[PDB]
Amino acid sequence: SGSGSMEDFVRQCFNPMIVELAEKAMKEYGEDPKIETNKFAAICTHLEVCFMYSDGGSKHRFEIIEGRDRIMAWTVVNSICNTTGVEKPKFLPDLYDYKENRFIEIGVTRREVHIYYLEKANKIKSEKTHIHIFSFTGEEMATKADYTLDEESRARIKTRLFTIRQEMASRSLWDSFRQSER
Ligand SMILES: O=C(NCc1ccc(O)cc1)c1cc(O)c(=O)c2c(O)c(O)ccc2c1
Ligand SMILES: [Mg+2]
Ligand SMILES: [Mn+2]
Repeated sequence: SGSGSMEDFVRQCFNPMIVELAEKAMKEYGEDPKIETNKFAAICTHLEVCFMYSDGGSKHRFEIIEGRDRIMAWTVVNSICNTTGVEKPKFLPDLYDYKENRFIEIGVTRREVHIYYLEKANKIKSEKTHIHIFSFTGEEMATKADYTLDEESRARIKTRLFTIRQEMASRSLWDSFRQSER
């Protein structure tokens, strides 16, 4: 699903650390980034958003969980759960917010935001993990309308996603990418 031109886009658009992590994640489930080029882009976009989000607040406001190998990710999670007393989640979240003492699940979707927010709530069971969804169109949605970051940090994620959409569109990759979400 997708072109070799989309592979070229991914390698040009995203920094090498994100690209390496994405290639590893895909190969871990027996998929080839040179074939599932759309999924390649989507994974890179989610990783980038998670990292941008973590740089959004104060110094070390957030611990990053996404992008870590599974042992280190759960080490981080178990340590925080042990230290703050918050409930152990059933699945790895993406961040932990020290200010608000909650885990965060980040979603990035090419579909409608309410649909994805609801899918996340169904998978999540923690009932205390906070969900924040972004789209490429500018939509944005969070649990209890609590958007965690200030407007300037969020606008800037939203702008980055916009930019990605536009550059894809100029390359005639957007339609394929848009429809490819599962
Ligand atoms: O599906 C996941 N892994 C398996 C897999 C990887 C690569 C492939 O090519 C095919 C399957 C996965 C794992 C995760 O740890 C997440 O953490 C995750 C996430 O935050 C999200 O906001 C959205 C999806 C997420 C999805
Ligand atoms: Mg994650
Ligand atoms: Mn996520």
